[PDB]
Amino acid sequence: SKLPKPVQDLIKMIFGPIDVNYEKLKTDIKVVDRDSEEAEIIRKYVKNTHATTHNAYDLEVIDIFKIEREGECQRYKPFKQLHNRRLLWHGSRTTNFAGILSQGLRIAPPEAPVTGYMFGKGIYFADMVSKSANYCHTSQGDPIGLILLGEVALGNMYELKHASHISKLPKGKHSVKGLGKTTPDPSANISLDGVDVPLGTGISSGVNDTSLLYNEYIVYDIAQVNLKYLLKLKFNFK
Ligand SMILES: NC(=O)c1cccc([C@@H]2O[C@H](COP(=O)(O)OP(=O)(O)OC[C@H]3O[C@@H](n4cnc5c(N)ncnc54)[C@H](O)[C@@H]3O)[C@@H](O)[C@H]2O)c1
Ligand SMILES: Nc1ncnc2c1ncn2[C@@H]1O[C@H](COP(=O)(O)OP(=O)(O)OC[C@H]2O[C@@H](O)[C@H](O)[C@@H]2O)[C@@H](O)[C@H]1O
Repeated sequence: SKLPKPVQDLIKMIFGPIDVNYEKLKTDIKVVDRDSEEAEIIRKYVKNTHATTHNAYDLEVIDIFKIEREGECQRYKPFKQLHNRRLLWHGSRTTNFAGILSQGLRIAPPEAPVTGYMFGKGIYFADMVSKSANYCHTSQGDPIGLILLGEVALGNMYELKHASHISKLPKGKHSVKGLGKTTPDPSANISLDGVDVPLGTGISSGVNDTSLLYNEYIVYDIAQVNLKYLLKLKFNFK
């Protein structure tokens, strides 16, 4: 394999031939350097947004991966122009990343239960690492988890305080944002490339009348997601 050792781990991690399996992902997986601009931001994002609720463990960033799904740059071209784009977390089970890298992040299928969603069927993201990380489903005897950072064309956010069984958006709206109580400090954000990164520490949002602890982000068109990084986390339980 003409690949770094960290990558080959990632290959075996998902599946279960290496280079045959790498093509099946249809994704260019480069390892980001630990002493770089990206890494110093990405690992700071993970440090700051580790929330007070989710103290059952502390995180440790093992390997970062710059990812580039095939054809995803061209599919995202319309939404590239749209304003308000954030780099947001999306945790998932390690089993699923085979399908995700190959087919992208997709909407939950027509059959799946519609009762068990906050803001209808869409694609969920968080500005807190600890909220998304929960959906890696790492256990004591399986404490290594994969988490996505994605460029998400939010656009005009329909900012709600309480779950709503949405189908169609208001006109002009492109995303839905669930307003949470505790938020990454807005005035401590930075811009990596043409993207907002909400890497502030957790503070009160000033939003009184909402049920959500943390913010969440939903998009209903699968072309509004551009995957950027695919971290490898270590859950250090207490
Ligand atoms: N999971 C999060 O990062 C997350 C972020 C913020 C907030 C939340 C909160 O969790 C609630 C549930 O969200 P859940 O992640 O289960 O998403 P849901 O829509 O129910 O389930 C679909 C799953 O299918 C995965 N997938 C997508 N494409 C593919 C593919 N090609 N191959 C294989 N798997 C694929 C996708 O990643 C997700 O795990 C939600 O209501 C919300 O309150 C989660
Ligand atoms: N009225 C609601 N309808 C549907 N889903 C809801 C509702 N209120 C909350 N949820 C969902 O429950 C979760 C709560 O979101 P946050 O307030 O940000 O809290 P979270 O970070 O997810 O941690 C609390 C979560 O873990 C457990 O304690 C508990 O099961 C709870 O869902 C999210 O998945 C959110 O979409």
